[PDB]
Amino acid sequence: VKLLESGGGLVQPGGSLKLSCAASGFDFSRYWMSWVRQAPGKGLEWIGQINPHSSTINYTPSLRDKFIISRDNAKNTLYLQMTKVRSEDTALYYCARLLRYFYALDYWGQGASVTVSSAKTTPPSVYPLAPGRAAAAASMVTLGCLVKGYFPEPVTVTWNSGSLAAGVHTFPAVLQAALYTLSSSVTVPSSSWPSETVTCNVAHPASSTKVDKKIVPRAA
Amino acid sequence: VKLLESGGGLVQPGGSLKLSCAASGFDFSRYWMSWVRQAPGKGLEWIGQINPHSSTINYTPSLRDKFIISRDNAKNTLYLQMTKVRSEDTALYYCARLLRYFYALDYWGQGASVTVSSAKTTPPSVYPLAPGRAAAAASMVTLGCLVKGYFPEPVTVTWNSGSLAAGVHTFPAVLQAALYTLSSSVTVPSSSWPSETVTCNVAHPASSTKVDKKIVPRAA
Amino acid sequence: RMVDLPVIQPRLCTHARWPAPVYGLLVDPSLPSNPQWQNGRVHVDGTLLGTTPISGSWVSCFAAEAAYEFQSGTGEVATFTLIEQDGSAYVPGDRAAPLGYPDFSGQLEIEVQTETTKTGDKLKVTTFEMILGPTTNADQAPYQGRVFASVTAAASLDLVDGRVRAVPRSIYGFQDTIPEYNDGLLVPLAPPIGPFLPGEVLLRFRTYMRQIDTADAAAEAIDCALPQEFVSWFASNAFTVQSEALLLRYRNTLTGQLLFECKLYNEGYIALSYSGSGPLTFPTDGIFEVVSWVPRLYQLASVG
Amino acid sequence: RMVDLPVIQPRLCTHARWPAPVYGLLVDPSLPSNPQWQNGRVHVDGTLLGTTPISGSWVSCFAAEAAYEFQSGTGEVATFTLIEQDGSAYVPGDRAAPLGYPDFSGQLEIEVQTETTKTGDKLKVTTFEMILGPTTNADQAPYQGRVFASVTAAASLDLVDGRVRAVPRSIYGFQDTIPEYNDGLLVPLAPPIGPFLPGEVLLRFRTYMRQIDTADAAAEAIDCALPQEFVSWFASNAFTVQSEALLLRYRNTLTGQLLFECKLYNEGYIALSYSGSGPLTFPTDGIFEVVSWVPRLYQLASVGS
Amino acid sequence: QIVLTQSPAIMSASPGEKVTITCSASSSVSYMHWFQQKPGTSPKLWIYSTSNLASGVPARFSGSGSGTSYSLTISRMEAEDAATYYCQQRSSYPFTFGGGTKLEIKRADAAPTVSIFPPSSEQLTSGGASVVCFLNNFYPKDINVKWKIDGSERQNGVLNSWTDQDSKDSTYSMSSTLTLTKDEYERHNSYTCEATHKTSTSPIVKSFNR
Amino acid sequence: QIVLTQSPAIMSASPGEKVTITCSASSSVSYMHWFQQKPGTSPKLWIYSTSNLASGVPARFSGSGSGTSYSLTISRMEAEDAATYYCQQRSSYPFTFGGGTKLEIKRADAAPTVSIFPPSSEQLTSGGASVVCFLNNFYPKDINVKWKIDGSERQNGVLNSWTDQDSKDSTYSMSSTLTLTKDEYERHNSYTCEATHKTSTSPIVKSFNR
Repeated sequence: VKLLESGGGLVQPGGSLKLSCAASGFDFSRYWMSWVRQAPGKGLEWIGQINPHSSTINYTPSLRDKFIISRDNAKNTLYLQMTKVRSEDTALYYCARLLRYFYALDYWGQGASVTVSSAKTTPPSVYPLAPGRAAAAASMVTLGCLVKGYFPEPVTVTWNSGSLAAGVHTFPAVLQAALYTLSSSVTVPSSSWPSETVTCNVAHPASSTKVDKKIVPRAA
Repeated sequence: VKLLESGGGLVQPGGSLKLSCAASGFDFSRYWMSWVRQAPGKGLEWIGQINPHSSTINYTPSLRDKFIISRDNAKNTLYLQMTKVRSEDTALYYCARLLRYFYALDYWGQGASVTVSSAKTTPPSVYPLAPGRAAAAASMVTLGCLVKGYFPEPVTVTWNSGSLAAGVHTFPAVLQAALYTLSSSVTVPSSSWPSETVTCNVAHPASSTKVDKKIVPRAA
Repeated sequence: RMVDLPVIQPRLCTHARWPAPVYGLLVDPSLPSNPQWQNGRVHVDGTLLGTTPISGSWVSCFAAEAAYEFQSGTGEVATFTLIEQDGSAYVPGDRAAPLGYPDFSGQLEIEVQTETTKTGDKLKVTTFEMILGPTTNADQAPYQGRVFASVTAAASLDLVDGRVRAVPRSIYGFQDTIPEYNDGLLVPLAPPIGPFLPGEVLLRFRTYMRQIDTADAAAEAIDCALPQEFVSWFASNAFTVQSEALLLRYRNTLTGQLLFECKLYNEGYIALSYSGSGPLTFPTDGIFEVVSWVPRLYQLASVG
Repeated sequence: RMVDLPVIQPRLCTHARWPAPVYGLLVDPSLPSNPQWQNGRVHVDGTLLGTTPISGSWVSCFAAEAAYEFQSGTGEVATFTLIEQDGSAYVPGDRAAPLGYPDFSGQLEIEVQTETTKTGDKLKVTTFEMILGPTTNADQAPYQGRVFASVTAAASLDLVDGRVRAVPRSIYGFQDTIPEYNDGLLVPLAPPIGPFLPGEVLLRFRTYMRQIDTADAAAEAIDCALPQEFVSWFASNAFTVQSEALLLRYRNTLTGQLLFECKLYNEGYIALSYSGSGPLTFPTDGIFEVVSWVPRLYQLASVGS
Repeated sequence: QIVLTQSPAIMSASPGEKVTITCSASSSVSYMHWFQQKPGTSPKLWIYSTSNLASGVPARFSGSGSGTSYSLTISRMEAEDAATYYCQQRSSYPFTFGGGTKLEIKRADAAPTVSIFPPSSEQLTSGGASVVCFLNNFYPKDINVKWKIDGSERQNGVLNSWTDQDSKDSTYSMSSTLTLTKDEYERHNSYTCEATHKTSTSPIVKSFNR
Repeated sequence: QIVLTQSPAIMSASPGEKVTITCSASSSVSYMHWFQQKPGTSPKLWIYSTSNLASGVPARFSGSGSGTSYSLTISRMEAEDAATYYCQQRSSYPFTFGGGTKLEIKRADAAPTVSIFPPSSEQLTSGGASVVCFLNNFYPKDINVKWKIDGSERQNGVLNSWTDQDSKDSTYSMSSTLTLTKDEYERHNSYTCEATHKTSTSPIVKSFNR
């Protein structure tokens, strides 16, 4: 009763892509299937539905001519095909195991992330957060790691490699026409720094750049 | 009871193309359909067949994973889809209106010419056929027009624009890894040349180069 | 030696013109009063007017031989040559069809398979579609033994052939009126249902077909004159009538009350008397009872 | 007052366990000779044993009410609820099923539509598929009034519900042996078919079903004890017997010759004598004829090979 | 082609209370469904046919309504009932989901802890003014932060990034920065990021002039 | 996976004669079909189920055979029976077409009319030796043409292009040329193209030494 996807990545406007939603743990040659998408932010959206025999296939009225749904009972998989993809059609794509009498899309997969792009991936230009504090009364210190100028999502940032949860904050990314940015925050008492220093772990999977920031309080 | 095709042209190795066989004059939503191909030279070859409901679709065992057949009853057309096209798969493509009890592919379309290519089209470097005759007894003269170095097929060569059939010969083209060549021949009596000269009409549709050769007997 | 009727609730009987059980029971002074049906007809003597078969399964089913051709022209069609369903050949006679042949104008949707002969055979099925109504686009004429059934937007490239057996499954644009039995000529038919005294309404056993339309369904009601048990009872017993009529009484069995007084005439129907306008039904748990022969002109008892 | 049979050629009769007319007629010693059939049974007295219905169209067709749920299976199996075809509800009793219910294991393929009541209604049809043989984890139980039918990998997304009707259309892996009527417990059934005298091999009217298999069809032979016209005849006449047998003569129709002598016992079957090794068929255009009563053991005029 | 409307878009409450959520209709329908998507997770079926409970839901919830207006109500809220809820109709047409509403915890307010980080040596040699301004653990969402550029409002190059309500403390956070080169970093030596919230008319400030 | 073989590949005859064409089988089959493709035209159904005639064929043709060997025969040939004929089997498997055979007119032989065209001013300034050699109206197909390069055989840069049997005169043609630069065009001043045919042991020549 477990699904999966593949094919998520990068495409250019006008391109084409083949998402492959695989299934396991049930009679995949007996149930209808469907696809629905969620743009980052806005609510859900229906794509269509395909029966087992491929006999009838229902698409939403708009954007029919850009999507081709099909399946394969032998290899036990499902294929979605995008043609002449535009820029507005980036989102998450889910494949649901629709049900017979009460329609009731019940079991959903994991998620296929599809994003149109022009520039190729670049590694982040990581920087530390130099604590510019002064004659103040902040006993503790809440500081971290700035990770700016990378592409594309996602990143894994942590400290001491997933072994510290003493008030860590990771702020989701955001783009302005160029690349991605994200910050990092963590609370630490004055007794634990700069006595036992802390490490900013940054992980870029696609470019496979796997670097660290071992920060020190600046003297200016 | 008349068909047609579209989509014939040029593609590069690994590319993809969508042939559109349209129909007219009968209930297109009731009959099976099929596609068969003829490489230049060798005999016919079966591709597959598709029923009206798209329920079942039979492909030849080989080259299944490269062809996607489908149709549309509303717009009343048929689509063939080639993916990851190779170099060996250039031919003519026909769409037949297969029949029910005795299988009997009966009504065929016109023809879709599909050719893989690398270089882009170029106009012919047309030349005349200078009659290099001498102290001989040839009363008549059989001469013409050499059309070499063009791409791709076809060409329309004639004389006086389709108004002369006094023994004209047009020899089909042939390539050697670069471009196309063809000759021209026509019989003319000594009383009709160089008295009433004759014109080599050459017509390249794709490049739309539409030129003439008005030949004269050389003096060397 | 005196006539008797089957002690069976009318809600527990097969039908005559379409193989599905009986649901309703009603008189009607509005509908065409003079039907000319040709299925479910029988003399209380015990002979079989019209094309009435004996079984129930033999209704609206024809056997034939299947053979195609491609000149038409109207689509991929088929030509059947009727033969009697038992196996014996068919030679034209007085009845206007083989035994058990549909007699309602419309457009059926038959299901056809291979006539079985012995164990281990191979069978194939299709789903044709046949017009019966007064539409002389194709030369529809069973009298000679020739019908033209089309093929639907089916599957199964491999069609069927040989000796087949057709059983109906649908209807479309139903219309209760005899088809074109011959191509426009005449044929020896069963006479109409007449005559009737002033203030007369037949009794009709009503069933429910399934009338296909554009991507939906809807039931449509077709009548008859007698359920199939009466046919297969009379046609076997072969009593001897006395005069002209035979008076009955619709008698409930839970209590023993009375519901009307219907005259079983001699030519195979059950008249009543009812002076209203709209259609009025009855319950379907009664049991008929033979009482006594009478004359035809016997005055009735007005029900309401 | 004297008993009698219909004057009807057996090739012109309905059947008892599958709605399709009779084709053959044959005796057989090889096959199992102790069938415990239910459909198509009747006392020449006039009662109705087993689940034998009255009409012809009431054979292996159950009404029900539909309702679904999504917890297990999975299938998207439906869940019916048996009621009697007429419309009145059904409470358990002596018979092991509602009227007119299949009595042969295997895997049916029903066709279900919406019960009709008046014109202009709206209908929906589907095609389920159930199991009747001894199969677990989907415990089948008509006696209580509860069946479990799967759904086929086909047209869907607007199933049926409400009041349905289930005519059969096919078979798979046929196996002539009574299903599991209750979940394994006992139910009040009809007795075996017997007993029999050295030199006894029941007479079997035989029709042909349609047996689905891997992408092909194949006819299949199924039997009964009497055609359905006999049931509709006896159950309506209610004669009165004398001892146990009733000797007949299967008379041809054109010539007038003879083809066997068959001891129509009182408990509803037509025995015979035949001491061969293989099967044996008979023509199917003759007529039956009452001749006399007798005792049980009235010696036989063996018509062999 | 039916379009639905969910109202209100965002609304909160505190445990033990009863809340209602309405998903209206632009035309006559006959059924609705409800889904629950906690952040970073595929949605899940919650309530089908307007009145039934899915596989594995606590019996607190409640679905009702009929005609052209349906609504979902809890009896008593909880800390595990914070996620976006979507209404879908399987009535007649190409299916449609609602706009979707949110439902989160209500906690007594708090005050930010403003931080500052002027450009570091890495950021100095980068070539631009990469200044940031943190906050932390306050309530509720409604809050503004203004970089007081020597007492002026620079509404250019403002890149903000909120967070979501935690589960351990159920209060928000924030962050921001400024995309800018040294063109003004040389002009002056003082900046600010003025945090203004409902907490009071007094904005909490951390002004650096290093 | 059945493969078929058509025999013979190419064969001709003269009107009034009877010809036969066999399409054998590599395995047991049960039916065959026949198609007729005149050059520059989509094929057409001719004979289906091994024994029947299509819509609009003259009744000359004849289909027969059974088992694993079928054949097509005409009674009397004609001038409208010149085209490639294909056999297809709709028996059991992915369908297959035969190799296909040809059938053309037989005419009493003739002799070529050799021509020559040395490079023209256009072809001279082109930069290579664009020499050609025509023929015309001879019979039958079997013929060779050799450029006698001062009495030698140059089998390099030979580009040939036959034609098909005409309908007005039912005799063939030919053509050719030579892809070559001036590297040898300057070496000598004489060339040839020796036409050798069945007509006689004497090859007809047109040798130019301009």
